[PDB]
Amino acid sequence: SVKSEYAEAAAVGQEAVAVFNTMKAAFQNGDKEAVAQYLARLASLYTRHEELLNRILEKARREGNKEAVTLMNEFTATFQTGKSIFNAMVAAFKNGDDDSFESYLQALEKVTAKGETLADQIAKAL
Ligand SMILES: O=C(O)c1cc2ccccc2o1
Repeated sequence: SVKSEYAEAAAVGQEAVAVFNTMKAAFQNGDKEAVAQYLARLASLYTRHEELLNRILEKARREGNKEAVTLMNEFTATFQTGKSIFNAMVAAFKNGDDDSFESYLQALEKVTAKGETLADQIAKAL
């Protein structure tokens, strides 16, 4: 069901949370080789999460589930904010700009924490 597809998508999201926090520790410790690998892992996880979210939104639309579509449109918009900040973080790492990397890292944490009540609302709505 779309609800079980959302729980699978939520688990991929939690995997990125786990990898992100390990990456933050590696960045603080200066282990740039680890950071590079974690950033590649995160890019793959976010790409997967995005695709799963789009399929869920499209299914909710085909089902006529207006409330779930509304929430998923809001949630996918916030997802793109996080993705843009993530991409900027990756660029800051490539460029060696640790100040910008720190900035974007905190921003990605706040954007993600803000979107959590909505994430839970969607599970109930589908
Ligand atoms: O739900 C997600 O795909 C997600 C959450 C998150 C938090 C920090 C960095 C990357 C992230 O991806």
